[PDB]
Amino acid sequence: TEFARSEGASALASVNPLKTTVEEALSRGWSVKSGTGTEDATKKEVPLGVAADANKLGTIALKPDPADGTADITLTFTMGGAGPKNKGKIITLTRTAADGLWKCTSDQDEQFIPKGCSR
Repeated sequence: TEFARSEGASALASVNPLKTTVEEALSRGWSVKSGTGTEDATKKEVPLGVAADANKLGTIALKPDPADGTADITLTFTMGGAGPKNKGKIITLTRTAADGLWKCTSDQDEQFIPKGCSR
């Protein structure tokens, strides 16, 4: 009776908004850094603004950290808090630096991969 479908939707919903945060920083020539805090005008780094553990289904991570837009960026949701079907699975949002485009890939069982995401 585990909520495997809604778990995937909830995980994606915790990282999808961060794409906007990333694009806004890069549009100013600022970097993004993980975690919460204030914009650092010394290093020109914008925090993502979300705690790593905001969603108790798992953890949010940024690579590279910090990220300046000159290399591929990933936002991951690692589902360590999920039920048995999704525990240990990871949803990855990748921004390719060569084109500025985003894709969503997941290593979940294909039954549970959210809309817009591929293997």
